[PDB]
Parts: sequence; structure tokens; C-alpha cells
Amino acid sequence: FDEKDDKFNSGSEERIRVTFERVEQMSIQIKEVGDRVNYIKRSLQSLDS
Amino acid sequence: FDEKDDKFNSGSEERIRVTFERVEQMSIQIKEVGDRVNYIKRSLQSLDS
Repeated sequence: FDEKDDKFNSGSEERIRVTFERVEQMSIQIKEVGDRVNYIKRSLQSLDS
Repeated sequence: FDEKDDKFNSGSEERIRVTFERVEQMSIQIKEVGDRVNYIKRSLQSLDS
């Protein structure tokens, strides 16, 4: 059962699948941070005086 | 027609394709945020006094 994860993990089709699920969630997080960077640049950096 | 998206989605060639389109627009967003982080570090953090 340990060696059974030579196929189900560490295959081409699973590593493509997990990065597809990692990048999909990841792009959402950058879009949130990229809107949060634009929020900090708008609110805080204009109000530095 | 639901099971028809076992092939067109969830194939190796489509999951590679979408991450290719996700990472391409993703790197643009990091380049924008990475220039926006350098902009906040330049303008705001030097003007903290």
C-alpha cells in the first residue's frame, strides 16, 4: 500500500491535476492580493500626508 | 452531455492548456504587483518621515 502511491501519486496525470487545482486556487489569491495591493496603494499611500 | 466533459475537461491536454493560460496571465499580474510593491516601497516607505 505504500508502493501503491508510486502510481496514484507521482504520475504525470496526477501531478498535472494537482497543479491545475493549485494554480486555479492560486490565481484567485493573487487576484485578491493584487486587489489588496491596489487597496493599500489607494487608501494608505494617498493619505501619507 | 455531462459525461462528455470527462474527455474535454479533465484530460491531460486540457489541464495543461488551462494552466498555460492561467500562468501566462498570472505572471502578468505578479509583474504588475511586483512593480506595485516597488512603487509602494519607493514612494511611501521613503516618505515615512
